Amino acid sequence: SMKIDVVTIFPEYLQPVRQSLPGKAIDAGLVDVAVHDLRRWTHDVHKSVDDSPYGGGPGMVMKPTVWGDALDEICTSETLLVVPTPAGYPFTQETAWQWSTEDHLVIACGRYEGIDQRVADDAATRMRVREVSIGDYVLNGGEAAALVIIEAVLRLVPGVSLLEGPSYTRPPSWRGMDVPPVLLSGDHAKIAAWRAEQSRQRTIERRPDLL
Amino acid sequence: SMKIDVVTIFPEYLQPVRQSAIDAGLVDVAVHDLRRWTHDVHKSVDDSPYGGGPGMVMKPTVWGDALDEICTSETLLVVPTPAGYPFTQETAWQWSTEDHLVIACGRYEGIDQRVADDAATRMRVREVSIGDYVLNGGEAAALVIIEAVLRLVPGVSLLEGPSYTRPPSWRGMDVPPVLLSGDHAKIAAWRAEQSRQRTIERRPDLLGFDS
Ligand SMILES: OB(O)c1ccc2cc[nH]c2c1
Ligand SMILES: OB(O)c1ccc2cc[nH]c2c1
Repeated sequence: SMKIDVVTIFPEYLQPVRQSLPGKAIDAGLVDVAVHDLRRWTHDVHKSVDDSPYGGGPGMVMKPTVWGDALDEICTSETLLVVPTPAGYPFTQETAWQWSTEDHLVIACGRYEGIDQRVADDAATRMRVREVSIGDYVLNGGEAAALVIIEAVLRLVPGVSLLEGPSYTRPPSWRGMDVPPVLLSGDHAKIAAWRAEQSRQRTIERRPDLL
Repeated sequence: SMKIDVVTIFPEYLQPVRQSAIDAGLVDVAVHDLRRWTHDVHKSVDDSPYGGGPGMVMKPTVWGDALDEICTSETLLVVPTPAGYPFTQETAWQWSTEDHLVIACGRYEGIDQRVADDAATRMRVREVSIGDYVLNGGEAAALVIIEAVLRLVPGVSLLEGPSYTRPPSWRGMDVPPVLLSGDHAKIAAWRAEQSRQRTIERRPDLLGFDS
């Protein structure tokens, strides 16, 4: 039902998620995740994936000729091409819900100072392209962002406001701290009102932006 | 010199962290199986929630014993959660000069709140969200935090605009001519404008605008 292809110079980084897929979902053909080494599409004996930036500056830029060949082979007209980058649109739960009904995601993982912009611009003339940031911080490359996106999207695939407040379980008293007595009261309308107020307080303290 | 301890019921999920820094040896990262601290033959770590609700909650008893052994009063205890304070670049800079991080990874519907409250009587505790989306547990968040922090350890605003490298013409698409001009002032000005242009389109909040 959904195919995900990931392209990276560090394919071992994605082995965790591959193994973590439920066997029943793979057997039922609901999901398939494949990982590809970008160096398969290099042109030279030194397997070069990067080169110096035009206009000067620090670091290196990933080569358009290598990426163009990789995406030509892996993508089709139905592909949603996902490019993690700290300069992207924000990736949120709404994004995850939208992508959860797609037939084919391809995730292009960059390194160094990113991928030559002509790769995305060319791809966008024949498929849908989405440059996205998973948060306001800088990573070394796109692989950890790909793990986050794969997890958040696939858990919404059929088969595979305010902040939530505190949770409790047994025992009822632990290291001098008792579970809030209202949760043991059997008054379920009161419990719901108590949880709402805990959620309001936590949102004011930790995420005033949400209000 | 930093030490990072990660506690989880899925230690195998943390092996992408062998993308080193660790090789250099200024940082040490160790992964611990929470089930090591259980006592029953079935190694139970979870129980149904007080007050009702779907799912299960991780028991405080097992976590308390694990953290007793791993943490000291100097530890910064990090707890990934969708209900946390935001983890940002500023957070990453702050944590980059810490001697000891311990990252407690939850599963199910999270960890009994008394674990963090008890720990806070002895050490500094930080509940944090890496972004506005829901994962299946804290492990992918741990990987994101480790990468954002370690790249800042000594010895290791606006959005970045587009980058380019050779060849100067590819598939009929040209690198912006100013980047080939060798005029540092004109290049700096073009780049500044591309960045502010990308920021208003993708992240207007960074410049104090709606949405
Ligand atoms: O911070 B991140 O979202 C991110 C994503 C992709 C690349 C490529 C090179 N650095 C990157 C950082
Ligand atoms: O979305 B996340 O930031 C996150 C973090 C921890 C847990 C534990 C259970 N679900 C979780 C989700």
